[PDB]
Order: sequence, then C-alpha cells, then structure tokens
Amino acid sequence: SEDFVVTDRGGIVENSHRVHAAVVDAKGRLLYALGNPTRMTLARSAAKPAQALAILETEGVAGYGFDDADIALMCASHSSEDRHIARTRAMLSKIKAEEADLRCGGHPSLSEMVNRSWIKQDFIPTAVCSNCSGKHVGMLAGARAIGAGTDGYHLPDHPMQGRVKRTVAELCDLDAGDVEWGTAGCNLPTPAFPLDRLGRIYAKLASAADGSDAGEGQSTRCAALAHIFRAMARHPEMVAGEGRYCTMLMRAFDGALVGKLGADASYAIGVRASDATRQLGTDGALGISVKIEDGNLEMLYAVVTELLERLGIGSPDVRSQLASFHHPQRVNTMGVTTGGVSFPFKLRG
Amino acid sequence: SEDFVVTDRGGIVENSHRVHAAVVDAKGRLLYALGNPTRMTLARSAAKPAQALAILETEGVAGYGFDDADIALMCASHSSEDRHIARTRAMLSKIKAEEADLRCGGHPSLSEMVNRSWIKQDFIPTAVCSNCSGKHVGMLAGARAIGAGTDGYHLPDHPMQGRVKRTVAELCDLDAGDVEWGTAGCNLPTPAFPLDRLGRIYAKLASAADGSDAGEGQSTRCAALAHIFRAMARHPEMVAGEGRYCTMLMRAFDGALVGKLGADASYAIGVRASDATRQLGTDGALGISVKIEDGNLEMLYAVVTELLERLGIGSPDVRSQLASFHHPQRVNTMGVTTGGVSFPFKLRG
Ligand SMILES: [Cl-]
Ligand SMILES: [Cl-]
Ligand SMILES: [Zn+2]
Ligand SMILES: [Zn+2]
Repeated sequence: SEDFVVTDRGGIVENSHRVHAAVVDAKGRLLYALGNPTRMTLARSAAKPAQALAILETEGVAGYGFDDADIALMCASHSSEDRHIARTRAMLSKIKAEEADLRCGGHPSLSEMVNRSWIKQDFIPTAVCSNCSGKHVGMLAGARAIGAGTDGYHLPDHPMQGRVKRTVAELCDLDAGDVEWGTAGCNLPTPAFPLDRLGRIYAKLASAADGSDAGEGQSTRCAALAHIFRAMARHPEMVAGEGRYCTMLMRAFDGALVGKLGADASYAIGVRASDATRQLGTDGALGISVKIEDGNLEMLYAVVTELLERLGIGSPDVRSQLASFHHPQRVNTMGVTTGGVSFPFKLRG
Repeated sequence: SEDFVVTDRGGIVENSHRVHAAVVDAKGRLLYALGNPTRMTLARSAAKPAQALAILETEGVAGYGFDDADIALMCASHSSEDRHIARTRAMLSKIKAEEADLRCGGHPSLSEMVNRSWIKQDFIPTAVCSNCSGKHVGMLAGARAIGAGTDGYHLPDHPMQGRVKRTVAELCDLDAGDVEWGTAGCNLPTPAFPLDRLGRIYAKLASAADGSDAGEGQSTRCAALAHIFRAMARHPEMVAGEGRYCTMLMRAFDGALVGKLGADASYAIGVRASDATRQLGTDGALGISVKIEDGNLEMLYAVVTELLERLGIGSPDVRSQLASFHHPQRVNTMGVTTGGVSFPFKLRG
C-alpha cells in the first residue's frame, strides 16, 4: 500500500508522509487498514491507559482515594497547565510522597502558550511538571501499596514495572516476547507492539465502558477499564489541556469515544458501540490506531480527523470542532494562503 | 531507491525518513545518488544564491555599494540576530528605502535562543526581522535600480521577478516551463525543479570560485557566481547565525565549500575541487543536493553530515565540529540515553 498524507505549495508537492492505521473490533479483528496495520510501533504515551490499569489493579491503591480527575491525569500527556501541576502535587499528598520521589524530569511544555508563559517568567520545570507526572505518581502509589519500596519504582526490575509489562501484554493478547521495551522520555519502560494491538487496547476500553453502562456483570479488569474510559471522557482537560487535540476531540464527542496521543505521532481511539460502528461491520465497540512513519504530529492530527470522517464517526457538526486540525492552516507571513494538506490514501477492508 | 535515515528507541524503530540526494559535477552530470535524484522539489531558501545572482546582474545595482556581507545576507536564512537586523537596515539605507517598503513579514526566529529573548521582552517581529530580509532588500534594490518602482517588487508580473525566473531556469539549464512556481513564506515567487538541478546550481557556484581563484577569463555571470560563493564562505554567520548548521558547516570548512538550508528540509552544498572531489572521479567542482521527503530538519542535518563523511569531504577533525548534528542527542528528561540515529542508505553511483 502507498497511503500518504501530502502537503503542497500552489499544487506543488512539498512533503509527503506515510500513514499506517488499524481499525479493529473488540476482539482485535482487523476491519480496515492503511499502510501496514501490524507495524511494530512504540505506543509511547498512547500506552498510558494500560499503565493506569496496572496502577488501578495494584492492591491497596484504592485506599488512597484517587478520584476520576486523578485517574485522567494518570492517563495524560498534559500541557503542564497550573491545574495539572497542582493536581500532581495534590496526588503526591494522597500517597504521602514528595516531589523528590519522582523519577521523571521537567521539560518544555507541550503547549506553546504555556511554554511562552514559562519563558517570560524564567520558570524552570521540575518533576511535577512532566506531562507524565500523573502516571509517575500512580506508579509511586502502587509501589507504596505493595510495600517493597519506592526507590527504583521506574526500573524494569521493580514489581510495579513487572505488573505494567504483564498488563500490556495481556491487553494486547500477546506473549511477553512479542512486546519489546525501551525507555521513555519520562524515564519509564515503554512498550512496542504491532500497531493493530494498540487499536485492540482501545477497543477493549470502549467495550468495557459499554458493558458497564449496560449493567453487565464484569470482571475486576473490565470494571477498571470502564473506570479508565469514564475518567478520560469526563475529564478530557486532564488528559491534555486547553486547545489540545485529545481534549478537543473528547469534548466534541461527549462520551462516545476516548482518544490519546503518543509521542512521535501515534494516536489511539476507543469508540463505544454506535450506529457508526455497526455500519462499519461490527456488533460491539471499535478501536482505531494510527502511526505517521516520520513522526509528524501536525500530519497525525489531520489524518486522524480525516479517518474519523471516512469512518462516519460522529457528525459533521461534532467533527467540525476539529477543523483547524483536519485542514492545517498554510498561510505565509503576509496572510497569503500558500497551499494545503491532501489525503491520497485509501482505506482497505 | 529505498534510502532511509531511521531513529530508534533502544534499538526499536521510532521514525523513518525517506532521503533523496544528488551529487553532480560542474556540468550537472549525476555522479552519486540516494532516493530519487530528480525529484521535483521546492528549493525554498536554497534557491537564494540564484536569486542573489538575478539581483547582482540587475543594471545599476552595482552603484549601491553592497559588500560581501550584504551579499551573504541576500543569500541568508538568518536567525534574526541583532546583527542581521542591523545589516538589513544598513542595506535599506544603501538604496534609500525604508522598512515599510518590505513585503515580507515577521516570524518567530529560526533560532530558539533568539526567539526566547524575544518572548521575554514581548517583542513582536516585523518585516525587517524576516530570515529573508536580505533577499527582499536586494529585490527592492533591483526594482529601484531600473526605475520599475518599489511597489509590487514581489509580484510575478514585476520585472524584478521576471529577471529572477529567467536566472533560476538558466542556472538550472532548464526551459521556463520546466520550473514551477509557488508563493514562499516570505511572500515571493519560489521555484520548484528537479533536485539534481539544485545540486547543479551549487556546483556552478563552487566551479566559478575555482575559476576565479585560477585567474581564468570568466564570464561576468561566472564572476558574480564566484562573488556569491566568496561572500557566503567569508560571512557564514550572515547566512544563518550562531549555532546554526550552515554557519558551523561553512566555518569548519574554511572556504572549501558553501552550504545552504531550504525550508521543509532541503539542503545544497557547492564543493570546490579538492583531493576529495578528485577521488570521487571528477576533475572539477561538485554539487550536492538533499531532500528529506517528510520535511524533518533534524534528520536533514544528520543525513547531510553523514553524506559528507561517505564522500570523504573534509577531514575527520573538520567534520567532528558537526558531531552534534551528525548524531543528534537522544537523552531523556533524566539524563538517560534512550535512542539513536542510523543511516541504512547506500550511495549509488
Ligand atoms: Cl527520550
Ligand atoms: Cl507559507
Ligand atoms: Zn511517560
Ligand atoms: Zn524567502
């Protein structure tokens, strides 16, 4: 397949970007694809709901009283807005830990507007400012809850990371050896697996949400997955922030799906069963995963929004809240439009 | 044909980027290649030496007394450092123009350190700060020199832009219809032509420098090309700025070559004849042009530096000054090395 997103200047090709995507049902069966839907792919932050599941399944973590917004922050790549930093500090208090216990580092904010404020202030970001700070507090919580020590909670030999590694493989329905591990920007183990299994994780999230809402008896795992979905959809501003794709996406859809960014341009969406999912040929929930081969985020958001339109997910009115991402502005320094974005890719069934 | 630069996280593929490259002799004969060496490509700022030639060949421009550093700024994508703004203003004064005559617009600086200083002072960049401001003053100069009027100097129907279009096609050895035109970020016509012809332009620059140095009877155009080469090599800080690839590259090579960035990740180099170029099998100067298909600038500089090493251009000590670009750091927020860059491409003859 030769599936691309392409930018032009006056009709002349500027850049082209290879697209990979998987659309799967709740059991992970492949329904539609772009590119190579089984591309071995670092999920990066798109794995965070699976890491939050490992946190929430750690015995004793329930006693700390994390609320839904705290869980959404565990699932976040937040913009380090003051509310994200404050909630991180409030979560540290719940587990009687301190910022010095964190093993993630500060970085320039993922939001340009926040980062400009920091620059004006000469603000130096610290550990609680990390976009991953919520995940790290949850990992510290789990380490405290099982009692072997918080030192080294971020290292592969720690039981919290053994729990994460098993949980990821289980949600993917993969043997341990089919998940590879590197080290994240936030200094935790981070997984790679075929792209379609990232879709599978998010189909399982949305499916658990459907079962919870229907009143079905659920395993402890499915109940926790439903809780994670509900937390992300109820507090999408915790998952990213003002003006961010994931937040704007989840607000527009008002509970019908959850979406999550991975660094270097992966994206995952879990869609609750609907007229649209039935029209796509499945009787339950759906999962979507996307990777832009070269890592370009602006192209990722254009492609994800185009894919939602092609799949019929939402309505023109709902998806129109994402118009600035769908068709990125190509306006020069004098206000003249110089080109645009095109989608020469073809979904295959 | 399948030529990539690949980044990894712990040996796991993160992103990959398709590379196109042409290495040509002084007549444009293809000597080595990556990818598609004739890819139709927007040269963007890498066309600036051709545009400077059109300016310098305009009747009467010699009377303004532009010096080598002014010509270097005509060829620049500068960082908007105070010295670039000051030289822009001095060039405007040479032609008795003012900032309001410029038809380029301000933008965030190409240098992070300049841009952070601006953010701290709440500085809003204006036309005089454009990375293309030196080209624009040169175009105003040519318009005024032939009595065409400054108004509209940037529009395709203006005789200055007629001269630019002719000069570009002639340097490429192309018919007019083989060069396509869009509108630049700086609001001028900007050309697209086969990537190898960008290398041809720069081989002609270095060839002319060789012929000037050898005291050959040069055409006036060759003499002006030699002047442009000399100006860029003598004043590389004008062409980009502190810490910028083009500046560090040209300083390391100390007159042996010139190099120039194009936006969306094109690069061009003109190499004077040397033991290295003779070892590559040509008896004259050579040109190099590169495009990263997806537009990533970090990967461009890594690839260009790797190509100089494969081609044997420079000494190991000279190219070690570019080590930070050749293998970009992949260290996380806690100081842990998480990945690297690889060059599985192979130069073909
Ligand atoms: Cl990293
Ligand atoms: Cl533009
Ligand atoms: Zn992280
Ligand atoms: Zn320009």
